[PDB]
Amino acid sequence: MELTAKPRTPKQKLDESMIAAVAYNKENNVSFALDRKAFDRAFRQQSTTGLFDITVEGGETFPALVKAVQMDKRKRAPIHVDFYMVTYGEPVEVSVPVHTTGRSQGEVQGGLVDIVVHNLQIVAPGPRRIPQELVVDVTKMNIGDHITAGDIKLPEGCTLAADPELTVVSVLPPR
Amino acid sequence: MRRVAGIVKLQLPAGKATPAPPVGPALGQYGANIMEFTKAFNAQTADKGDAIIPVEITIYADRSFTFITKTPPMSYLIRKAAGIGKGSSTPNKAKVGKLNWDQVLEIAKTKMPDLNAGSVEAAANTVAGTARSMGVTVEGGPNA
Amino acid sequence: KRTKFRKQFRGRMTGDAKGGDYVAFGDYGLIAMEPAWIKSNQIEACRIVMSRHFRRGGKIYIRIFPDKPVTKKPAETRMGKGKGAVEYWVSVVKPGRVMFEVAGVTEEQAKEAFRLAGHKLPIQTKMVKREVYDEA
RNA sequence: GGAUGUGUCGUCGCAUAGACAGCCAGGAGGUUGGCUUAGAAGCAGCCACCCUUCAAAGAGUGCGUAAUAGCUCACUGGUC
Repeated sequence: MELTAKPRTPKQKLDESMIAAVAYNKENNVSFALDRKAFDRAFRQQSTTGLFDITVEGGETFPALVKAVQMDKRKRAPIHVDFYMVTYGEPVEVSVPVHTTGRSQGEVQGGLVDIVVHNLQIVAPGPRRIPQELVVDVTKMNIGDHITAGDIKLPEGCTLAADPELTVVSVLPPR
Repeated sequence: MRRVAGIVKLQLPAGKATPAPPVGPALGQYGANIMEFTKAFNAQTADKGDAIIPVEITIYADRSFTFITKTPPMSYLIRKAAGIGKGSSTPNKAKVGKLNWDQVLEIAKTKMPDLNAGSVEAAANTVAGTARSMGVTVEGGPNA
Repeated sequence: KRTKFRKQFRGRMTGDAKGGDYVAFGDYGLIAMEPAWIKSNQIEACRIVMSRHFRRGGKIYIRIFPDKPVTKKPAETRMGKGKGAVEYWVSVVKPGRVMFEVAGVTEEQAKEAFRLAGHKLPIQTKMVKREVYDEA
């Protein structure tokens, strides 16, 4: 990733296709603007646990995870991004999409693989070794079994900000 | 009446004497003889007895016929190998039975010029693969 | 459809759609383009439409809901003597606001069941897929 | 609501390992899969898509038959 500008007036961009911007280090905070193209590319590549570098048109590469996106609700494209410049050892409370793995035995008797929480608010691995996704085997589930946040796995050195009993991906009946 | 040949694949019950729905004028409308098939097909069902043995018939002209009687798709002596006479409604919500691997040696030794495979493992795994739509689970697999 | 008890009556105004312009509950989602009104039957329509298409049975999320009492006076009177009795009910769907979310079917089923859905409505429409991630 | 009208930007895929299309040949054996049915055997409706081999070939997609059979494609190879 790479920007060029950082004023308050946006005619330097917009039509020329760049996105309104902020990125804070937490002692260092900076407004700016970053070309749409690349941002969309990488942000679907890497998303909300992505981490990527900021080589401002000055020469000062930076470490950036993506924090908040804010978009044109009508035209349905993005117009603004909040960043979080990562630190070192301790990070933040990563948001990570629950997936589903394997041909489940729950879908063979009329049931359906329903993710009652599309995304998971964990806590801290360290801001350089982050889970992008998650993998919750579903095979063992029949029809009527849910999966609480206890049963959810871990990669080691991480904690679950979510209540260990509320429902993530549960099989639903037919019809 | 005429001479216009025909290659007819069909299917007929074993030891009976077909009514109106099956044959009748289903292969005799090109030109063949019925008198020596009611008494010439129902006599080799004294060989293999009680299963839908398939039939193929090739027709020349005048009153000519040349048939071949193959191997009964034991969806008769396997439906019995369980508990239901009329097959499972849905093979994945209601089942039939569970045959042994040694009752896969009568479909892989009657079908010598049919299951066009070379090995025994293949010629077993074929109709054992059929043994899934019938609604049946296999007493087999690796190890065991 | 209709509600349970309430206030009774109304009025009207517009300017863009609050929330929630995001794809929760489902993988695929259909989104309005015009500052419509929408009626009990206008949505029960798409309920029964998509619910035809998906068979048994999908998973169908009607993200909109009629709460607005719209009236019509008795036909043939000169105005005055009242406000009209409550004719029907309306969901005040504004643009970018998302009306339908479904999943538990594939991409083709979303395209088509949403096509047939949107051929029942006073609005041009766009269907899409997730990524609106401010809060799942 | 529909349109290979015609210009502009952008996504996605495919092939110097032979492409989209033109013509050439298979488009297969279990298996009328089971359910259902007066019969449905690819094809009127209900749960499932497993194998034999292969240069390749999927209980397959349409026209069809009351049901057959029969005609084309999904892939495969020669050509260009």
